[PDB]
Amino acid sequence: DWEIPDGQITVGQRIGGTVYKGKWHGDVAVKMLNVTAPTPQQLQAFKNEVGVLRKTRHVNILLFMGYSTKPQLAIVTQWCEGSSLYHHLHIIETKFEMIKLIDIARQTAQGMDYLHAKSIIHRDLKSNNIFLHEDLTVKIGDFGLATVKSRWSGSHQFEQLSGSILWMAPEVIRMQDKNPYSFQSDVYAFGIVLYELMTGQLPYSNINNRDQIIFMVGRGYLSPDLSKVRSNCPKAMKRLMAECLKKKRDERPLFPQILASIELLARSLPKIHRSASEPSL
Amino acid sequence: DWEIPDGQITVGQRIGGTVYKGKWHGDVAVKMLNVTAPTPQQLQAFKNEVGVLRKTRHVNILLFMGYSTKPQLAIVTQWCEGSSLYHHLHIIETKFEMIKLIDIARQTAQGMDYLHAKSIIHRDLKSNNIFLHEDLTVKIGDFGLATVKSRWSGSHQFEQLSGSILWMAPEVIRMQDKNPYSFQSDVYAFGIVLYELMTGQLPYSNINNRDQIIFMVGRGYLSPDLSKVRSNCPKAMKRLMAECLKKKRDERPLFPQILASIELLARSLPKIHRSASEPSLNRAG
Amino acid sequence: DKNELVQKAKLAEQAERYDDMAACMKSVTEQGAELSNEERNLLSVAYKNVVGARRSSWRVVSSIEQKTEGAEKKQQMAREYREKIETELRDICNDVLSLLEKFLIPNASQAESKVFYLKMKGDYYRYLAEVAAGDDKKGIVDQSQQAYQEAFEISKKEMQPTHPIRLGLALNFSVFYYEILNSPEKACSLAKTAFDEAIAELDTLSEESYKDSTLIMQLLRDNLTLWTS
Amino acid sequence: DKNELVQKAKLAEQAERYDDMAACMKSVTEQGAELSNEERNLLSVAYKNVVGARRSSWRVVSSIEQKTEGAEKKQQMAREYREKIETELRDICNDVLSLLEKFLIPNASQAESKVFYLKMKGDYYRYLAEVAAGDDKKGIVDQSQQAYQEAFEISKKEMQPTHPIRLGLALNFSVFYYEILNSPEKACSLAKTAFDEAIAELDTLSEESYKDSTLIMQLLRDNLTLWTS
Repeated sequence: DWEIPDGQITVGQRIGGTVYKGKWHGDVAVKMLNVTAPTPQQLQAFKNEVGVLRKTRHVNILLFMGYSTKPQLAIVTQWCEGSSLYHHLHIIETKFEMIKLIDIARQTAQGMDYLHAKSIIHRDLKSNNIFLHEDLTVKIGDFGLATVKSRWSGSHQFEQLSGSILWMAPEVIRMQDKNPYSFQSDVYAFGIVLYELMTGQLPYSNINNRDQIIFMVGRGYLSPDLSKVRSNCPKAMKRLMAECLKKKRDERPLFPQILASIELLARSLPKIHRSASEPSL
Repeated sequence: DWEIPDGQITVGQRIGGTVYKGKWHGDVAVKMLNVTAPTPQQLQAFKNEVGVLRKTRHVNILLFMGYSTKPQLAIVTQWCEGSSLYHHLHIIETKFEMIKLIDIARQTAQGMDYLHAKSIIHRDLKSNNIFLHEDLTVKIGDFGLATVKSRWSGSHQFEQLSGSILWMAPEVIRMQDKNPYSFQSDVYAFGIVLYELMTGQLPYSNINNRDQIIFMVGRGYLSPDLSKVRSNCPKAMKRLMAECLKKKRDERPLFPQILASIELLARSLPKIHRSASEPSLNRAG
Repeated sequence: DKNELVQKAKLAEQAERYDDMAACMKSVTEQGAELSNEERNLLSVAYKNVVGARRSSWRVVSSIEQKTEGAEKKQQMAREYREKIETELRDICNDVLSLLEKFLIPNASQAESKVFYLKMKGDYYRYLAEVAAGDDKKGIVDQSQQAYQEAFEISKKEMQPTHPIRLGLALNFSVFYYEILNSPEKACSLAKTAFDEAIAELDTLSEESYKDSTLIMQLLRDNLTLWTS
Repeated sequence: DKNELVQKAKLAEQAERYDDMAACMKSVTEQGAELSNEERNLLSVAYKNVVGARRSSWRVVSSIEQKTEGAEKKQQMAREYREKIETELRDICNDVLSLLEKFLIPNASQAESKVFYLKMKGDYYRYLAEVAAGDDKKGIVDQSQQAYQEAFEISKKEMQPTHPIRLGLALNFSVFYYEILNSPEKACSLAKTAFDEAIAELDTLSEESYKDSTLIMQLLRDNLTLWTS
């Protein structure tokens, strides 16, 4: 059991439910709720999120460590030193080499492959939920929207659509099915991540109308402009990105096929330095 | 559930039960048995080892990933790049700075604190079961002798003493109680680890008689020569080492007191660092 | 042509040629007219990079000079080079400081501009202090203290506690306390209160300087933890 | 005092002041006596670092000049700075090259020394070529080719295929083919055969230059893979 008896956790600073840097057998991350009276809906949220994390043990899933109920509802996970992929790419504009970018793609795919293999759909994959831990290891986090595929189609009930729009698949936005999420919707989000990785920018930078993007993407009018990929982007990546981004969800590859591709993408790829010449001993 | 369906794991090279480098959603470490007919004793061994690992999720415990039964009993864990503490200290004689050595102590203590907090006694802590992963992070591994403290002094029964002698506490060697293991026995082993860290050598280097060491340590005649600590070793560490090594087990500190004392050893220590001068805002870009 | 001199300045900057960069903006400032604030920032980047290259060389060689405690010959050689590096470093600081006294501080028309240039004046006198010995030094230290103090007074009165510039001033003024005046407690309480005051008013952060304010707050707290070691 | 001038040179090197470093070794070479080989290496490091700083600035600005296809004003500005950087770069290459013609090549008494200085002469003419346009250029390219070729001939006859210096010569001479003479196939076969010939004789590696030989072999193979792209 993973319940942490009350008193042991020592909440500290804040970062962004709500997330604090705390203390429990070393630095940890604490994501407890600030609602004194947890509604039974916030309760099932918590129960579900814990339920999912419990099933994860993989170097690219951010490490769930335990949960607390007593003071407030909270989830404890490993602490990360270093920034999110969002932060590297759009804030400090880290100048990663293409081999590194490919590798970040590869690890992110590795973590997703592992989740889907245990039937977990993340539902909120983005560039802010992908952490470059110690600058070397991709840890996928925030499982607040994560869910496990039910064998029955009569247990989906109802859920108000939430999430970041830039990573939402057209079918998710449209929200026409009982359950529009699928492994494939996660792939699409990963598709947008490839976009950030191969271009350095978020999609739809000319459009700042939030409702317009939701409407135009859901309708099929709007889709990422793949021409904005930087010139050092391997052709195989551009293709792989366009495939993850297909509007018809079933046309998207799944993560083994994604790892099967990216697995050979960096396998038969050329990461050289051109200049070479003769460096001083 | 953590059972890995047969066929998925792809065993490769060998390293040292027996341990292979394999493949299962990336590089992993595979520790499967080579006995085609698992005795019910080897079976309970496996069941127990898995049982313990299942309860661990901490950055300083080597990451259990799952187990296999079908082909051969096996435990799958994260792969580590980089060497054991044993290898750094006695093979390639890595010239760690004292702040690093203290930090390795600190992390090792952190992992042990976490285990004891969930009532797991490791029972085989040494310098070969402590991995410096990517040279930066201590991961404690090999839980083949690990056990969970039973509330009832009616489960110890009989277990044949096994383990490396240089890290065995005198009470463990003597093996007079039904259960001579305790959190404190783990501390003693960690004590010997401090010894390797602060001295660069294993204990009893003048003695090469295996049975003599077992006999002299169990009897009280023999104990590590603390004079062999290198001169840059903070006095607080030498004291802390001598305390972890006390012969009377109850006189040894436990890991919070060990993590609380180590936290201060590095608090007022002699270290360089310091910078942050008018860090060029550079509100350009 | 102030706009040519400025366009070359950014070209210099991309080519990593900060002495050219600094020469452009110098002659801009000399046209006697108020710097814009893209301009002001270009000047500050240039000279921070130009002076920082000397400060860093000074520190390396000053260190060699101390690790060669005779070793008289090596120590004489190290001393000489140190002093050659110093004199480049003084010319750079005097250059900046006369720009501040002659154009930028007199022309500063808004409060934020005065705090920025008075901080800068605190900064360049501090770089002269890092390097002064004896007779010079008290005067130089007084001037640094006095500029920071004036700046600090105006910024407390006119600016929001999370303003990058007020935060940066507190950062640098606290560094001056710790490093130049060897008063760590004063340095710690100056940095602690600037940090706490910005935490109290996070609503004052704005979209476009959010990033810098946040980074400086982190730098405040890192010095504190270093100084409490 | 050749030993003072050399001791300062290493001091300059630790302080990352390669123009001072290069000035010391220059005046050493000028004392007209054969350089030792710790000396020779100090000279080569200095000028490689001094010239490399200009080459890299040249490339940045040359690039800006091409990305500003009028944009005439920006392109004129970029052109001018390029040409100012060139003339620093030519002075540096001529300085080295006259040291080579006047002292180092004439005084080279052992085969390894001649290959080293003739390669170096291939190198500095190649840096002049990178940057020459028109009338100058064929002459400059011929001289680079001729030095490398002579070097290459001596090294094939006198040195082991794994010698760092012979490997480095093959590396640089192959780079000259690819980059200056736009002949990739010739560049590829020169680099391939230098690699294969060193693999054939790994027994010739020695404890003290093992490391450099190994690194150059890797660099040979990396250019090949780049060039076959």
